[PDB]
Amino acid sequence: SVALAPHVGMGLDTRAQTWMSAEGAWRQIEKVETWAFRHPGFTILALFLAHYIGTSLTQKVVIFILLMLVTPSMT
Amino acid sequence: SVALAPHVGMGLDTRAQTWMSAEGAWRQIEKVETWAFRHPGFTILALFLAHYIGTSLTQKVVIFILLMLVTPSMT
Amino acid sequence: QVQLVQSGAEVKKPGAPVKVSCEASGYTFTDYFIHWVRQAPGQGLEWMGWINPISGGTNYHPRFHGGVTMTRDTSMKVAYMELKRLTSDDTAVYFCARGRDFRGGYSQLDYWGQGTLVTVSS
Amino acid sequence: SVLTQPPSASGTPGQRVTISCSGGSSNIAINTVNWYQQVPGTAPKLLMYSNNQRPSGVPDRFSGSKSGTSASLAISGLQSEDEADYYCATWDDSLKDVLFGGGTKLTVL
Amino acid sequence: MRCVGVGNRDFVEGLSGATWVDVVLEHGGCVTTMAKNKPTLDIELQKTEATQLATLRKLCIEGKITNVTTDSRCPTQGEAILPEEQDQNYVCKHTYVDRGWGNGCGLFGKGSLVTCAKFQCLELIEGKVVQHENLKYTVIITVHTGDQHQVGNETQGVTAEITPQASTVEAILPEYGTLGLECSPRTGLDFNEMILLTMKNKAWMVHRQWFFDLPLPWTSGATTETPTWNKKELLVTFKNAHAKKQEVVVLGSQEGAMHTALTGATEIQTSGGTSIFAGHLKCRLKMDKLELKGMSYAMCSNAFVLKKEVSETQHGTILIKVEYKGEDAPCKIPFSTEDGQGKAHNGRLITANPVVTKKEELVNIEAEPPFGESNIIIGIGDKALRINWYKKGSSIGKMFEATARGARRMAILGDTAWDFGSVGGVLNSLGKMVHQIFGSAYTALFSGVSWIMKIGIGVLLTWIGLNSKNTSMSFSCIVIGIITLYLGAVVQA
Amino acid sequence: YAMCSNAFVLKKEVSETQHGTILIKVEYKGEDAPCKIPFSTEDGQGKAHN
Ligand SMILES: *[C@@H]1O[C@H](CO)[C@@H](O[C@@H]2O[C@H](CO)[C@@H](O[C@@H]3O[C@H](CO)[C@@H](O)[C@H](O)[C@@H]3O)[C@H](O)[C@H]2NC(C)=O)[C@H](O)[C@H]1NC(C)=O
Ligand SMILES: *[C@@H]1O[C@H](CO)[C@@H](O[C@@H]2O[C@H](CO)[C@@H](O[C@@H]3O[C@H](CO)[C@@H](O)[C@H](O)[C@@H]3O)[C@H](O)[C@H]2NC(C)=O)[C@H](O)[C@H]1NC(C)=O
Ligand SMILES: *[C@@H]1O[C@H](CO)[C@@H](O[C@@H]2O[C@H](CO)[C@@H](O)[C@H](O)[C@H]2NC(C)=O)[C@H](O)[C@H]1NC(C)=O
Ligand SMILES: *[C@@H]1O[C@H](CO)[C@@H](O[C@@H]2O[C@H](CO)[C@@H](O)[C@H](O)[C@H]2NC(C)=O)[C@H](O)[C@H]1NC(C)=O
Repeated sequence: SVALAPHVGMGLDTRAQTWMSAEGAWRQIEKVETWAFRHPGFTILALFLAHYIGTSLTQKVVIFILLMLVTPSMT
Repeated sequence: SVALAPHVGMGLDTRAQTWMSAEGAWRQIEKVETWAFRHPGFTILALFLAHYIGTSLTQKVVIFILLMLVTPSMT
Repeated sequence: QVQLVQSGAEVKKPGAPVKVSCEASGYTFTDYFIHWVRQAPGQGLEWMGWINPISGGTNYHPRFHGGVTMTRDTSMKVAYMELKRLTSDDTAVYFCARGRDFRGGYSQLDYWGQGTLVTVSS
Repeated sequence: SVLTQPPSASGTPGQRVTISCSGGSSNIAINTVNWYQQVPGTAPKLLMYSNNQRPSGVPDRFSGSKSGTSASLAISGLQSEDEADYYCATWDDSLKDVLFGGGTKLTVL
Repeated sequence: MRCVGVGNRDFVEGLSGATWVDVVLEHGGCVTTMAKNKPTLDIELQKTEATQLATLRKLCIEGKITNVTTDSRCPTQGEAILPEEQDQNYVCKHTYVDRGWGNGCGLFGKGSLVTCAKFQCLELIEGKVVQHENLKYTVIITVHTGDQHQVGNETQGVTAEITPQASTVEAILPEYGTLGLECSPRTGLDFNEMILLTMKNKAWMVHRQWFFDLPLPWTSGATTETPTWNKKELLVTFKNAHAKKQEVVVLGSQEGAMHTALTGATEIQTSGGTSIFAGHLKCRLKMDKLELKGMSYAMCSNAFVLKKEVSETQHGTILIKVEYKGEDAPCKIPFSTEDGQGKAHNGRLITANPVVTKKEELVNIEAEPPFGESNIIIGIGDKALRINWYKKGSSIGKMFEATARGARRMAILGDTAWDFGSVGGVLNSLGKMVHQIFGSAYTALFSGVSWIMKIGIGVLLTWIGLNSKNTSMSFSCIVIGIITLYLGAVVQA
Repeated sequence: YAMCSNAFVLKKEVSETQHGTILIKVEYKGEDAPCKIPFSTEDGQGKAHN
């Protein structure tokens, strides 16, 4: 719907506090955490995918973070 | 609730048509596509980030696709 | 024909709950509000809350929130209302009115009830 | 914000009656005004079922309109039956409640 | 004196050779321009009144269905049309339904079915384009004159209206001459790309492209009853009961989802005139014709008494509220700051010239005493007032907070932040050009990236720079990553 | 003709052509009708006639 495309990142920043800054600052992180907490098994799956696609440790952690971020937000 | 967490991932499913299946099937991909069209520079940024972290073409492609899927969705 | 008829005139002493009722018939009850307006003797009209009988949600006036309760009871098409602790000041006649769901119909009331007058004295 | 209206009166010959409600920028300015007639001792009647729209009867003796923050009920000539208590009601958004006018005792003179 | 205790004021100590000093004015912030001899004054932008808005692209956030009619046909009989399909107020969708014996016709298969339903908007929201001609800026110029009721007063001050047309107004100060401000209102908010959508009594500034992108049924906004809504299928959902039949649903009110959608757009007050409270504009203000009232006044011999206890501003500047006891209606307050257990002059006077206008009223003298112990003297005689005061501060800490404030300004104004106090040096021009090019490239990349994603991308860039052998690329990645960390940590305002 | 000695007033907001060129609509409030319009383009922070 319209709520999935928030007005975040558009270059209209000013000194005045924006509408729902406090809530909308952390709604996305709260969603990701609650999804990663209600579905623990995907942590195991993402660890497996990162281990078998990430040659170096930095690549492994980048892949793991991106997998644990995209899936809650692609729900 | 907020649209950020739709009831699409639960294991419960049946023969009958789910509520707003037709729209919700492609709603997220439509949002990602329209965000990508609106802001094309991040395509260049994601290309650079994938090229400087992915040794193998599989690694570069997976990082690029995950990074282009996260930013429109995590916004 | 659609009309709203009240419970009938009631009298009670201060500090006694009273349950004023409003009968609805002739139309689809769930599709319109009951705006439960109030009018003191020889005073200006004062709206005090409406309920959505399709769901039971209640929008009390800020003054009357907590002091009054309203129940839909859609089985008998009877929009009840109660006063928690009736005081000497709150003597008036309580009309029940029908309003539309949308914004343009929030503040338009047709087919009012006659109004249950409640007298409060010791 | 609370919308207000004064009590008025006019003679039996219907020159003009100007009965006005002046609300805030949240109640009147964005919501349709609704006018109510109350003959004393009787339940109020919906004089206007929308802005400048009549449900039934009494044409050209009851005709309203709102311009900006204020609303009014105009006339082309009153009659003896037009003596009652009038109320303008709008749905406020800031207060999120239905506001009724302070009352007005229009008397045929 | 209007901008005292504002909490976002930042001084402009230096005046140029040609006596014009350039300031960027923000609504929340303040600017107290000083000078060698000109009367100091705190210009502050009140608001940006926008008038004659032209509504366009009304949007439905709710709906209603009323009529719903269905007509279905048999397999290999074609699609099943309705006479209401051609109407411009009906929304409907084709669906296949399995039919056969016991259902209307002999042949077995899947038959077409259509359910068309009228659409009514109920509540709606309208985006209003701001007419750039009618956009108006009002800016107050209060002068530090030491009025008794001026220490934090928001009312006192002479307003100067600024519009894209006739953007240079010489504000007439009461007795300080004319301050000719030459402000540039076309480099402020790019209002050509912002349209003011209004839901009920609330309005917001939203990027116009985003407003056009958000999916909701819309019409021309030509104040016509019963309009036709293009793309009205977004507020109706058609669901199949397995495969037997077809049903329409109005999908409820999208008002809360619209409140969530504009979760980063700054809010406007639409009560009365559509007054916009966010924003900024640049002002090159000329102090050529300012006259210091009291330059010709004499000193005063009689003693001074302070009515209320001395307080400290958030920016460390002391502020004195003192009443004259003499018989001299015009006066010039003597003022010397003595260092601890010694004699010196190391404390500035933030108010340009303190003058007693009347003995009946009392003057508000403001000052910036030096760090540490200090002694401040008001009177000139042997019975002079002694205001002992100690300033908790470190000049290194002041430098750090000044750099922090400058970074905050740079993270918002961007290209024009280099013009906040530009005296006119050639170094500032080069810095502004470099910043403008880099910022254009940066906002080309990071546009539409959320704050958490900005933090992530910046951390990733910093890590890449820390693990890159090529020194040029390492330095570039480190700098861009640090800047991105800062932006993502400050962006969501 | 000579040069105008009186002020000008904008009657329609300036707008930018697709080719970067501005258009200006002014009305001259003065008595010497046949005249010339003085026109100097002061750059930003400098009086360079660019
Ligand atoms: C929340 O705000 C509302 C107003 O927006 C408060 O309603 C107020 O309720 C008191 C109850 O005593 C009213 O006082 C009464 O006023 C009438 C006026 O004729 C007087 O005759 C009575 O003796 C009594 O003093 C008051 O008028 C009313 N305010 C209004 C209608 O504007 C409500 O109490 C607030 N909730 C709280 C404080 O918890
Ligand atoms: C901001 O500035 C305004 C105006 O400069 C201040 O309003 C002023 O308030 C004072 C007292 O509060 C008024 O003084 C009056 O003097 C007469 C003289 O006899 C006395 O009888 C009155 O009782 C009163 O003391 C003064 O007239 C008034 N000026 C106006 C309204 O223009 C205001 O106090 C300042 N501060 C704030 C926070 O607004
Ligand atoms: C759609 O439904 C409305 C009512 O829901 C129909 O309105 C009818 O209008 C006629 C006169 O035009 C009245 O005599 C009927 O009483 C109305 N119906 C009801 C239920 O009150 C309307 O005809 C329907 N069709 C269209 C195309 O609007
Ligand atoms: C399904 O069965 C019902 C009854 O078993 C059928 O209804 C009967 O129809 C015949 C002829 O139309 C009547 O003479 C009977 O009286 C009906 N019985 C009833 C109504 O109980 C019906 O026609 C069958 N087919 C469908 C498609 O419903």
